[PDB]
Amino acid sequence: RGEVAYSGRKIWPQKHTGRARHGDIGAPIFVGGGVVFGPKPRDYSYTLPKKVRKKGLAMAVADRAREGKLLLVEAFAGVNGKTKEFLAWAKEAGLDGSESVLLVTGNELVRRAARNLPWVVTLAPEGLNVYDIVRTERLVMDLDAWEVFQNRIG
Amino acid sequence: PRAKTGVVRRRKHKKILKLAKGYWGLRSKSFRKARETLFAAGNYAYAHRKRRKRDFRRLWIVRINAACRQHGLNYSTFIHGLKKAGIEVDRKNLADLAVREPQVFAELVERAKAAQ
Amino acid sequence: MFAIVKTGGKQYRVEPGLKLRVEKLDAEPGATVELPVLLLGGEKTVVGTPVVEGASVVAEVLGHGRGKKILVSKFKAKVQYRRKKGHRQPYTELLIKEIRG
Amino acid sequence: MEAKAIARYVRISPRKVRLVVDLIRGKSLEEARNILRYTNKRGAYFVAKVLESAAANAVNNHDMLEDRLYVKAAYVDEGPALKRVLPRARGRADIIKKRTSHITVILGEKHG
Amino acid sequence: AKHPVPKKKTSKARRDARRSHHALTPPTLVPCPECKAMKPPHTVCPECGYYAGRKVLEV
Amino acid sequence: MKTYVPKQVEPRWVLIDAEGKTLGRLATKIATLLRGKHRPDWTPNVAMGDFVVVVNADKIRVTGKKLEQKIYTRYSGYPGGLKKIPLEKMLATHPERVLEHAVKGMLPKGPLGRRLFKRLKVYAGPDHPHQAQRPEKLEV
RNA sequence: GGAUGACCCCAGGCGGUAGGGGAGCGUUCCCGAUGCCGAUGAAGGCCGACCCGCGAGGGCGGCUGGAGGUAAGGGAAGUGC
RNA sequence: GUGGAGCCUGGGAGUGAGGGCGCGAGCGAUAACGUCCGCGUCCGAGCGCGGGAACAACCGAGACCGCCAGCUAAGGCCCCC
RNA sequence: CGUGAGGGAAAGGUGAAAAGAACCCCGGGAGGGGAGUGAAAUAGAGCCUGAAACCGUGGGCUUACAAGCAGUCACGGCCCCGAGGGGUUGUGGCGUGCCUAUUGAAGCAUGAGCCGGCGACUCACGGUCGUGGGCGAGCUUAAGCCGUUGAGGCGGAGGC
Ligand SMILES: NC(=[NH2+])NCCC[C@H](N)C(=O)O
Ligand SMILES: [Mg+2]
Ligand SMILES: [Mg+2]
Ligand SMILES: [Mg+2]
Ligand SMILES: [Mg+2]
Ligand SMILES: [Mg+2]
Ligand SMILES: [Mg+2]
Ligand SMILES: [Mg+2]
Ligand SMILES: [Mg+2]
Ligand SMILES: [Mg+2]
Ligand SMILES: [Mg+2]
Ligand SMILES: [Mg+2]
Ligand SMILES: [Mg+2]
Ligand SMILES: [Mg+2]
Ligand SMILES: [Mg+2]
Ligand SMILES: [Mg+2]
Ligand SMILES: [Mg+2]
Ligand SMILES: [Mg+2]
Ligand SMILES: [Mg+2]
Ligand SMILES: [Mg+2]
Ligand SMILES: [Mg+2]
Ligand SMILES: [Mg+2]
Ligand SMILES: [Mg+2]
Ligand SMILES: [Mg+2]
Ligand SMILES: [Mg+2]
Ligand SMILES: [Mg+2]
Ligand SMILES: [Mg+2]
Ligand SMILES: [Mg+2]
Ligand SMILES: [Mg+2]
Ligand SMILES: [Mg+2]
Ligand SMILES: [Mg+2]
Ligand SMILES: [Mg+2]
Ligand SMILES: [Mg+2]
Ligand SMILES: [Mg+2]
Ligand SMILES: [Mg+2]
Ligand SMILES: [Mg+2]
Ligand SMILES: [Mg+2]
Ligand SMILES: [Mg+2]
Ligand SMILES: [Mg+2]
Ligand SMILES: [Mg+2]
Ligand SMILES: [Mg+2]
Ligand SMILES: [Mg+2]
Ligand SMILES: [Mg+2]
Ligand SMILES: [Mg+2]
Ligand SMILES: [Mg+2]
Ligand SMILES: [Mg+2]
Ligand SMILES: [Mg+2]
Ligand SMILES: [Mg+2]
Ligand SMILES: [Mg+2]
Ligand SMILES: [Mg+2]
Ligand SMILES: [Mg+2]
Ligand SMILES: [Mg+2]
Ligand SMILES: [Mg+2]
Ligand SMILES: [Mg+2]
Ligand SMILES: [Mg+2]
Ligand SMILES: [Mg+2]
Ligand SMILES: [Mg+2]
Ligand SMILES: [Mg+2]
Ligand SMILES: [Mg+2]
Ligand SMILES: [Mg+2]
Ligand SMILES: [Mg+2]
Ligand SMILES: [Mg+2]
Ligand SMILES: [Mg+2]
Ligand SMILES: [Mg+2]
Ligand SMILES: [Mg+2]
Ligand SMILES: [Mg+2]
Ligand SMILES: [Mg+2]
Ligand SMILES: [Mg+2]
Ligand SMILES: [Mg+2]
Ligand SMILES: [Mg+2]
Ligand SMILES: [Mg+2]
Ligand SMILES: [Mg+2]
Ligand SMILES: [Mg+2]
Ligand SMILES: [Mg+2]
Ligand SMILES: [Mg+2]
Ligand SMILES: [Mg+2]
Ligand SMILES: [Mg+2]
Ligand SMILES: [Mg+2]
Ligand SMILES: [Mg+2]
Ligand SMILES: [Mg+2]
Ligand SMILES: [Mg+2]
Ligand SMILES: [Mg+2]
Ligand SMILES: [Mg+2]
Ligand SMILES: [Mg+2]
Ligand SMILES: [Mg+2]
Ligand SMILES: [Mg+2]
Ligand SMILES: [Mg+2]
Ligand SMILES: [Mg+2]
Ligand SMILES: [Mg+2]
Ligand SMILES: [Mg+2]
Ligand SMILES: [Mg+2]
Ligand SMILES: [Mg+2]
Ligand SMILES: [Mg+2]
Ligand SMILES: [Mg+2]
Ligand SMILES: [Mg+2]
Ligand SMILES: [Mg+2]
Ligand SMILES: [Mg+2]
Ligand SMILES: [Mg+2]
Ligand SMILES: [Mg+2]
Ligand SMILES: [Mg+2]
Ligand SMILES: [Mg+2]
Ligand SMILES: [Mg+2]
Ligand SMILES: [Mg+2]
Ligand SMILES: [Mg+2]
Ligand SMILES: [Mg+2]
Ligand SMILES: [Mg+2]
Ligand SMILES: [Mg+2]
Ligand SMILES: [Mg+2]
Ligand SMILES: [Mg+2]
Ligand SMILES: [Mg+2]
Ligand SMILES: [Mg+2]
Ligand SMILES: [Mg+2]
Ligand SMILES: [Mg+2]
Ligand SMILES: [Mg+2]
Ligand SMILES: [Mg+2]
Ligand SMILES: [Mg+2]
Ligand SMILES: [Mg+2]
Ligand SMILES: [Mg+2]
Ligand SMILES: [Mg+2]
Ligand SMILES: [Mg+2]
Ligand SMILES: [Mg+2]
Ligand SMILES: [Mg+2]
Ligand SMILES: [Mg+2]
Ligand SMILES: [Mg+2]
Ligand SMILES: [Mg+2]
Ligand SMILES: [Mg+2]
Ligand SMILES: [Mg+2]
Ligand SMILES: [Mg+2]
Ligand SMILES: [Mg+2]
Ligand SMILES: [Mg+2]
Ligand SMILES: [Mg+2]
Ligand SMILES: [Mg+2]
Ligand SMILES: [Mg+2]
Ligand SMILES: [Mg+2]
Ligand SMILES: [Mg+2]
Ligand SMILES: [Mg+2]
Ligand SMILES: [Mg+2]
Ligand SMILES: [Mg+2]
Ligand SMILES: [Mg+2]
Ligand SMILES: [Mg+2]
Ligand SMILES: [Mg+2]
Ligand SMILES: [Mg+2]
Ligand SMILES: [Mg+2]
Ligand SMILES: [Mg+2]
Ligand SMILES: [Mg+2]
Ligand SMILES: [Mg+2]
Ligand SMILES: [Mg+2]
Ligand SMILES: [Mg+2]
Ligand SMILES: [Mg+2]
Ligand SMILES: [Mg+2]
Ligand SMILES: [Mg+2]
Ligand SMILES: [Mg+2]
Ligand SMILES: [Mg+2]
Ligand SMILES: [Mg+2]
Ligand SMILES: [Mg+2]
Ligand SMILES: [Mg+2]
Ligand SMILES: [Mg+2]
Ligand SMILES: [Mg+2]
Ligand SMILES: [Mg+2]
Ligand SMILES: [Mg+2]
Ligand SMILES: [Mg+2]
Ligand SMILES: [Mg+2]
Ligand SMILES: [Mg+2]
Ligand SMILES: [Mg+2]
Ligand SMILES: [Mg+2]
Ligand SMILES: [Mg+2]
Ligand SMILES: [Mg+2]
Ligand SMILES: [Mg+2]
Ligand SMILES: [Mg+2]
Ligand SMILES: [Mg+2]
Ligand SMILES: [Mg+2]
Ligand SMILES: [Mg+2]
Ligand SMILES: [Mg+2]
Ligand SMILES: [Mg+2]
Ligand SMILES: [Mg+2]
Ligand SMILES: [Mg+2]
Ligand SMILES: [Mg+2]
Ligand SMILES: [Mg+2]
Ligand SMILES: [Mg+2]
Ligand SMILES: [Mg+2]
Ligand SMILES: [Mg+2]
Ligand SMILES: [Mg+2]
Ligand SMILES: [Mg+2]
Ligand SMILES: [Mg+2]
Ligand SMILES: [Mg+2]
Ligand SMILES: [Mg+2]
Ligand SMILES: [Mg+2]
Ligand SMILES: [Mg+2]
Ligand SMILES: [Mg+2]
Ligand SMILES: [Mg+2]
Ligand SMILES: [Mg+2]
Ligand SMILES: [Mg+2]
Ligand SMILES: [Mg+2]
Ligand SMILES: [Zn+2]
Repeated sequence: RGEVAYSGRKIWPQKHTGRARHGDIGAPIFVGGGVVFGPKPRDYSYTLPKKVRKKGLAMAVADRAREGKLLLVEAFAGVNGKTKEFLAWAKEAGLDGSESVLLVTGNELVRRAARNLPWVVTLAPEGLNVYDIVRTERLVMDLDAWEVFQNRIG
Repeated sequence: PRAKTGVVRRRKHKKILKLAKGYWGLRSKSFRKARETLFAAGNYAYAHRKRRKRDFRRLWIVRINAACRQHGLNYSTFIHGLKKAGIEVDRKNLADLAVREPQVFAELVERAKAAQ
Repeated sequence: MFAIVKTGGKQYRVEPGLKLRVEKLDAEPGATVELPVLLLGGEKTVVGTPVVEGASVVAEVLGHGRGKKILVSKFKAKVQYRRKKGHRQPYTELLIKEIRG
Repeated sequence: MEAKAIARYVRISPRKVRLVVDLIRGKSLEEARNILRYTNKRGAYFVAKVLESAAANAVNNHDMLEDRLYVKAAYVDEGPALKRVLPRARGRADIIKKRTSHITVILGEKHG
Repeated sequence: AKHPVPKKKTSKARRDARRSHHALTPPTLVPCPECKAMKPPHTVCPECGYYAGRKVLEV
Repeated sequence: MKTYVPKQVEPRWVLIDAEGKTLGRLATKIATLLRGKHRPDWTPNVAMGDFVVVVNADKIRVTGKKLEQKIYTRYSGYPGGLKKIPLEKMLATHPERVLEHAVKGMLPKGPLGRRLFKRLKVYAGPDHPHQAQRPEKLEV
């Protein structure tokens, strides 16, 4: 009611008009008045413990490992940037697109080729995060991304 | 995010107005007067289903009383006779018997006069 | 012939062929049950003191149900006290098979 | 078969015109015309107009016979009111409502 | 005086009951013996100008 | 089972001789007959009792000094409009009203109660004009 | 009892203002969702004597409407007159 | 004496205008639907139920829901009833 | 609106496309009835949806000897949909509106004409208990920095 555009004038006298008492028309009891306890710009972030984050990371990968949904690869045969190239590689690797896949690799050309597939989410290893792991039905990592992961939960 | 009233209050008001169909004037047209009328209505129904049990027992007793006095005794002596005879036919069935089966009620009167 | 039976804490005049709702009984639908008799009437008159020793009524339980909902509503003025309860009374439905006098 | 006409937004108060419409409901066309002709009410002019428009619709659009026509239904509904300021004493302003009317006449055929 | 004022809003029932005497009576009309037109009794006929069996005005 | 509700019955006309009987002790019985509470099928929301004819209502009797001291009272609605009439004068002027008043006060208030009062027919003198109804004489 | 909220049986408590505690319903929005329901008809509206729920409510059916809506499970509030 | 008993620690209160009645006193006039304490009680919060013609606190009695079943309480049983 | 400084509104939506209704009919016109357009015209411009108060027309039941916080319990009559139910209400029983404030209100104490929509326990930082987890003689980072472009990591100054 202080931030609203109206004057602070008392709209009519306190007593003897036969109307209810009022002050200015910005009060929240008026149509067009200020709002009581409305939202204000707000920071929702908070510092979750680092050890909780790191342990969550390891558990999320463990969960896929225990399901058999974690697959590591040395190299992406001949995928050089084209989505069709990654699709061929995926088929031979058993990724027929019936399951969503989180693809973690530092190879840019592999990420650019897979990323437009509706069933693939692509990450560089330094961006491995548990929400993205739990989002997807399968985990597919470079041996290089795997070592970055192992360095981070250590 | 904002959560304006929307549909919620209209729907609550229609539930109440629907329960108030048949009420006089604004008691079926105004949400406020209908709600006030229903407050009373619910208490009455509660109080009156308690009361209905007494209303009917009163009717049975009155009919039983007249049936007895056609055979020369009154209700209280009749009931006492039934208690000494060990007869446990309740007042709802006794009043039915007094109307629908006068030969059986005449017998029951016999048992009662004889049980004293 | 008619009989006055007692079930569910209450008394009913029953004749063969009568369908009747009584308080819920623990009896499978389709089964038949025997109701105790307080009085026989019609042809002969038998008076129980209180219940007739030999007599019984055979009834086939047709099924169980829940009665039409009753709104139990409580309100106390000037005290913001309101209560709304929905009540459905269970019942067993009986077909009166015979008066075994 | 029915024939109808509506005069919408007639600048007259519904309560006033209804009194006149009630005069001709259920009448034969000819009997309604005589009544409306000698009804000493402003509303007689407007109802007559709608009555004749319905009759014309019956004969010219809907294959009905003028000599069979009767007022099968008739009703006045209220339109948007024109709100006007009426100045009073001591600086107070009242609001006059110059009400308006939607006049419906429906004619049928009385057989025989 | 001290400005008498309605104590309660009049119900729809009571408003409309007061109006039970408001229905118009239809205009009384007799036939003109000359031109057969319907017209009020005891007036010069407005359709043909006759009254008492003779022509009184131009119509 | 539901409680028996009677279909419309032909009512019973009865004749009572009031001579020598005690005003209020006779009236309680007449009201019982009017309500039909002597009947095994009594129902409180219908007029199903007897029609009661009374003769020799002017010969009704009363104990103590009531002939002089019992005061009937009528209020006209005007200032000073409380009229007091003693039993004596009422018996000398409208004797049938003495019993009529006693019975009316013993009937329920309301529309049915007023209807029941119309089923009571009270006559001074030994005669009544209801021979066509052939009333059954009651000793009460 | 059986082992654990699986359901049953027995017993007992269950008036309530200020007020303490518990369990739920619904509204707006986010994840779920590149999904799913949808012109063979979304949301909203109007009916219902039907079904489920103690209840707040939730279904289902007929009509209207004509393009949106959004599950199990969780998250956040401009959340119920 | 196993009770919505008690004790200990801690979280959240609300209340700090009472009122009638019985008994015991003071004040008052061996006045007040008066006033001020004490013991108890009810209403407050049981303006829910029966009785008392009607009626917070007098008598009866502590309303979880349903029944067209039965026994009682105070109070009643000539008619209203 | 105010002399003036100054105050300060309301008011969005046809349809996919104007195809925005030629022409005829009643009417001075307004308006309407046909024709015609459209998947749809109670989408016809006073235009999406179209609640409620409020006002009509038609129909069912009911009402002029009756005592009323307007209901509720019972029974009966009539009407409707097909051992049942819906509507209505004649009679009988019972029955002191809602909220607020009070020792105490139906109260002749407050507030409310009625309806619809707006309308009041929040947020930041700190604190104190409780609680779900992480780690444990330790626990934890802040500003920043690097990365990301709804990716997280680093950073021990400092705090307990
Ligand atoms: N390699 C990456 N950083 N990929 C991020 C994904 C970016 C974008 N959201 C996409 O789906 O294409
Ligand atoms: Mg302000
Ligand atoms: Mg300001
Ligand atoms: Mg400002
Ligand atoms: Mg400004
Ligand atoms: Mg300003
Ligand atoms: Mg200011
Ligand atoms: Mg101000
Ligand atoms: Mg100012
Ligand atoms: Mg100022
Ligand atoms: Mg003032
Ligand atoms: Mg005022
Ligand atoms: Mg005001
Ligand atoms: Mg005002
Ligand atoms: Mg003011
Ligand atoms: Mg203000
Ligand atoms: Mg302001
Ligand atoms: Mg504004
Ligand atoms: Mg404004
Ligand atoms: Mg604003
Ligand atoms: Mg606000
Ligand atoms: Mg504020
Ligand atoms: Mg504010
Ligand atoms: Mg910020
Ligand atoms: Mg927080
Ligand atoms: Mg931060
Ligand atoms: Mg994407
Ligand atoms: Mg993708
Ligand atoms: Mg995905
Ligand atoms: Mg993505
Ligand atoms: Mg709101
Ligand atoms: Mg809203
Ligand atoms: Mg609403
Ligand atoms: Mg509401
Ligand atoms: Mg609605
Ligand atoms: Mg609702
Ligand atoms: Mg009704
Ligand atoms: Mg109404
Ligand atoms: Mg009305
Ligand atoms: Mg209405
Ligand atoms: Mg209710
Ligand atoms: Mg009850
Ligand atoms: Mg009761
Ligand atoms: Mg006797
Ligand atoms: Mg006994
Ligand atoms: Mg017994
Ligand atoms: Mg039993
Ligand atoms: Mg049978
Ligand atoms: Mg049962
Ligand atoms: Mg109140
Ligand atoms: Mg109360
Ligand atoms: Mg009350
Ligand atoms: Mg309250
Ligand atoms: Mg109170
Ligand atoms: Mg309340
Ligand atoms: Mg049952
Ligand atoms: Mg005239
Ligand atoms: Mg013509
Ligand atoms: Mg003037
Ligand atoms: Mg002025
Ligand atoms: Mg002036
Ligand atoms: Mg002025
Ligand atoms: Mg006006
Ligand atoms: Mg003067
Ligand atoms: Mg004066
Ligand atoms: Mg005056
Ligand atoms: Mg003067
Ligand atoms: Mg004046
Ligand atoms: Mg006044
Ligand atoms: Mg009105
Ligand atoms: Mg009306
Ligand atoms: Mg009037
Ligand atoms: Mg001419
Ligand atoms: Mg007798
Ligand atoms: Mg005497
Ligand atoms: Mg005389
Ligand atoms: Mg009386
Ligand atoms: Mg009475
Ligand atoms: Mg149990
Ligand atoms: Mg229990
Ligand atoms: Mg409780
Ligand atoms: Mg708890
Ligand atoms: Mg919820
Ligand atoms: Mg809600
Ligand atoms: Mg959003
Ligand atoms: Mg999405
Ligand atoms: Mg979507
Ligand atoms: Mg589909
Ligand atoms: Mg289609
Ligand atoms: Mg449809
Ligand atoms: Mg929705
Ligand atoms: Mg929505
Ligand atoms: Mg529903
Ligand atoms: Mg459609
Ligand atoms: Mg719909
Ligand atoms: Mg869309
Ligand atoms: Mg959702
Ligand atoms: Mg989640
Ligand atoms: Mg938020
Ligand atoms: Mg708010
Ligand atoms: Mg306790
Ligand atoms: Mg305690
Ligand atoms: Mg313990
Ligand atoms: Mg404590
Ligand atoms: Mg707490
Ligand atoms: Mg708390
Ligand atoms: Mg306090
Ligand atoms: Mg305090
Ligand atoms: Mg103090
Ligand atoms: Mg004090
Ligand atoms: Mg005080
Ligand atoms: Mg004290
Ligand atoms: Mg004091
Ligand atoms: Mg005392
Ligand atoms: Mg004391
Ligand atoms: Mg004593
Ligand atoms: Mg003493
Ligand atoms: Mg004392
Ligand atoms: Mg003392
Ligand atoms: Mg003295
Ligand atoms: Mg005192
Ligand atoms: Mg005293
Ligand atoms: Mg004293
Ligand atoms: Mg005390
Ligand atoms: Mg208080
Ligand atoms: Mg008490
Ligand atoms: Mg207490
Ligand atoms: Mg009490
Ligand atoms: Mg009380
Ligand atoms: Mg009471
Ligand atoms: Mg009492
Ligand atoms: Mg009492
Ligand atoms: Mg009493
Ligand atoms: Mg009392
Ligand atoms: Mg008192
Ligand atoms: Mg209890
Ligand atoms: Mg007993
Ligand atoms: Mg006793
Ligand atoms: Mg007495
Ligand atoms: Mg009696
Ligand atoms: Mg000025
Ligand atoms: Mg100016
Ligand atoms: Mg200014
Ligand atoms: Mg604006
Ligand atoms: Mg459009
Ligand atoms: Mg457009
Ligand atoms: Mg379209
Ligand atoms: Mg023209
Ligand atoms: Mg022309
Ligand atoms: Mg035109
Ligand atoms: Mg036309
Ligand atoms: Mg046209
Ligand atoms: Mg077409
Ligand atoms: Mg279509
Ligand atoms: Mg439509
Ligand atoms: Mg449309
Ligand atoms: Mg649209
Ligand atoms: Mg529209
Ligand atoms: Mg409209
Ligand atoms: Mg409407
Ligand atoms: Mg009508
Ligand atoms: Mg009379
Ligand atoms: Mg009558
Ligand atoms: Mg009643
Ligand atoms: Mg009854
Ligand atoms: Mg029926
Ligand atoms: Mg009914
Ligand atoms: Mg009925
Ligand atoms: Mg009774
Ligand atoms: Mg009252
Ligand atoms: Mg009271
Ligand atoms: Mg309320
Ligand atoms: Mg208030
Ligand atoms: Mg106050
Ligand atoms: Mg005060
Ligand atoms: Mg006071
Ligand atoms: Mg009052
Ligand atoms: Mg008053
Ligand atoms: Mg005052
Ligand atoms: Mg008041
Ligand atoms: Mg005050
Ligand atoms: Mg006003
Ligand atoms: Mg209203
Ligand atoms: Mg509102
Ligand atoms: Mg708070
Ligand atoms: Mg805030
Ligand atoms: Mg905060
Ligand atoms: Mg905090
Ligand atoms: Mg805290
Ligand atoms: Mg904590
Ligand atoms: Mg940790
Ligand atoms: Mg650390
Ligand atoms: Mg520090
Ligand atoms: Zn002529």
